[PDB]
Amino acid sequence: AMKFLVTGAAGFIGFHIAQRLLNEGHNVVGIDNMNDYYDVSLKQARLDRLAYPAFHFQQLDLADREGMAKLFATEQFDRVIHLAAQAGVRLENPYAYADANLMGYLNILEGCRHTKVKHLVYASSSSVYGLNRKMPFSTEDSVDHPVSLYAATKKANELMAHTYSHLYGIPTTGLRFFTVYGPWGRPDMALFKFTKAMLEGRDFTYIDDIVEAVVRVLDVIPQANADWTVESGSPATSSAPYRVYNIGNSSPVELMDYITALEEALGMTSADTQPLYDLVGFKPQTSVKDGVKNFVDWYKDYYQ
Amino acid sequence: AMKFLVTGAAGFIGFHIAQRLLNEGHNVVGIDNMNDYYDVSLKQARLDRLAYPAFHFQQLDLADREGMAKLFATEQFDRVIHLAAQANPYAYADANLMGYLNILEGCRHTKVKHLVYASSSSVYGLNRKMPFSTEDSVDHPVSLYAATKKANELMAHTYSHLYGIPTTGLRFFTVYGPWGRPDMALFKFTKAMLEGKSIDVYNYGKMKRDFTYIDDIVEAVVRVLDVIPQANADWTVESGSPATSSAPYRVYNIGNSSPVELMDYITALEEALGMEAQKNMMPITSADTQPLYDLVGFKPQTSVKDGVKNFVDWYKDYYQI
Ligand SMILES: NC(=O)c1ccc[n+]([C@@H]2O[C@H](COP(=O)([O-])OP(=O)(O)OC[C@H]3O[C@@H](n4cnc5c(N)ncnc54)[C@H](O)[C@@H]3O)[C@@H](O)[C@H]2O)c1
Ligand SMILES: NC(=O)c1ccc[n+]([C@@H]2O[C@H](COP(=O)([O-])OP(=O)(O)OC[C@H]3O[C@@H](n4cnc5c(N)ncnc54)[C@H](O)[C@@H]3O)[C@@H](O)[C@H]2O)c1
Ligand SMILES: [Cl-]
Repeated sequence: AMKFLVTGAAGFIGFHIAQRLLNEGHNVVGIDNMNDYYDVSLKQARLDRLAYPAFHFQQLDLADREGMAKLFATEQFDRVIHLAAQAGVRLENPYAYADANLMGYLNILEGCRHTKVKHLVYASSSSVYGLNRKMPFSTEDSVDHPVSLYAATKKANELMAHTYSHLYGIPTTGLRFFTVYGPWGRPDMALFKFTKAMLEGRDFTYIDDIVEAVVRVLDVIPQANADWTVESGSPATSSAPYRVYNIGNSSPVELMDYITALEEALGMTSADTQPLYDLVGFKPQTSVKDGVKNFVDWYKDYYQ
Repeated sequence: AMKFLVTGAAGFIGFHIAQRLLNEGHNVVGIDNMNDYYDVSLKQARLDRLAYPAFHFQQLDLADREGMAKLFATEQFDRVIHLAAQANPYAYADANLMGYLNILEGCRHTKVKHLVYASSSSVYGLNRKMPFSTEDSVDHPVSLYAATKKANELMAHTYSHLYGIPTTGLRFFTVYGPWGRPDMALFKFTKAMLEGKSIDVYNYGKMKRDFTYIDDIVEAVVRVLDVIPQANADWTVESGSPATSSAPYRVYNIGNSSPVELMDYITALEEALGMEAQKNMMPITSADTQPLYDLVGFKPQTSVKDGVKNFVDWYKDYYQI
């Protein structure tokens, strides 16, 4: 079987990707540092649901140079899906972003270089669009004006990916994420905060739709293009085997619809995502009603 | 008096910037980790020539978070000229990514009034349209060094935007002159010549390298340090460039438009050293500096003829040739 590394495997998206890859018969190695940015017991709960014979978990920090080098050298991964990062756009704790998103990403790249990983798929962010105002945001647009350190680190990942694709031939695909929600979600994002505070005192994609797109992209390996030039190409293409795509749900939905969906279930800025829907022949088809219902059902089940 | 931090102060460019600032009457703190990428005795020799009462040196690594914080906290700098960098992939990350964040944090928390920092022409990457302009996209780097320099520009943009720290990045091409670095420019050729090593020569020696004499770089940088970028509510991405912003953020090319080709430098060195260089012929570019001309009202004045003579005068004396 193929051997995949899923980083951030105890996290929201990593858990779902690892779970899907395991259900498809692959060998999966998961790593996560189980940091306390949010409830570590939630991460542990996710990690407990990945107990499969073909799943191996290693608590490892991305910034651990020797540890990371050893992991790559020993496992000889076929592909890597890199999701571990310090997320959240919203100034306090800059060193966490440098550690995880800059140094940590270079260690991923070094691992891929030394062991000739066949495809590295990694998480970028819509925040790279920064001060841009021309809508819908497109990967053909310049992304030079980030307004958060988090965004700057994600663009730096794309630049580093380009460098490694060009020098070493490692195929890379960066995915610019918008807002993801669903069961086993993040405590620090809106949908969860609301549900919790509500019980006490935008571009949204349901997690299953994200998983489906990422697993298809993992199988589409970028190839070199000797005819590509900067002057007639894009910041998301290259002569190197390098690609960047927006991932999301191009649907007109303001924040109030989801707020209304919560109250219904509890009883009390645009983006061009067409290049990805084409490449993999899939488009998100989960309705806000079903999505929030799945979240609340999970929320109530898990927390009560 | 004003107090400046010069990082990389025992290095080539940093030494010259610190020396000039001291000669203008300013207070300067120089830092360097004295690494052995090239001869540490040369770095110490530069540091010896910065012995002035208004100069203080601290051996400090850019990646030492607590050490960097202590430096900024105790000194309360008015301005910073950041030149220290690796130019081992982990060295680039340490010095050029984490180290740059320590600089930005220091500037943020102590309200430094202007941060000038070294970028590089390598950010132009796969670009082919000449001349290279700061209006051009710089999304396709071909080296980790280049990617880290573009990352510095991105990080500078975010700090200028969020905290109002004025930042000016300078995309250097090639610099040469007295107290230069042994691995580059005229020093590289001179060393090769005196050791009987062959110099690789591309495109019949007609490659137009962008070489600027150190004194011309120093004059420009010291003028730039005094031009503080301002916020601009009229700027938009759609009508702007990767080197401008609504934030007090600017990036400029710094270099020499002279049409002198590589062979002009080699021939001049041969004459100055009184010998002929061994050459290996390899079987079978320009930059726009108008924005810095409109900004500081100064262009490079040193000819190749004089620059080469200046270099050789330094080299012979320092190495007791
Ligand atoms: N969920 C979203 O809406 C969203 C939006 C934009 C971008 N992203 C990106 O997608 C990826 C996954 O996000 P998520 O929502 O699952 O976040 P998450 O925080 O739930 O998952 C990330 C996991 O990475 C791990 N991690 C962080 N730093 C680490 C380090 N230094 N070493 C090892 N492990 C480390 C964390 O412990 C966590 O479990 C991230 O790169 C994030 O930037 C997500
Ligand atoms: N010389 C050129 O032609 C040229 C061209 C393009 C860019 N630059 C840039 O200009 C800057 C100055 O370069 P230079 O040519 O004077 O090089 P240099 O190597 O002579 O000087 C740099 C100094 O930085 C110090 N340093 C490196 N890493 C450090 C760390 N982690 N902590 C503390 N000190 C550290 C070194 O010890 C060195 O003395 C660099 O940022 C470089 O990328 C120079
Ligand atoms: Cl030189």
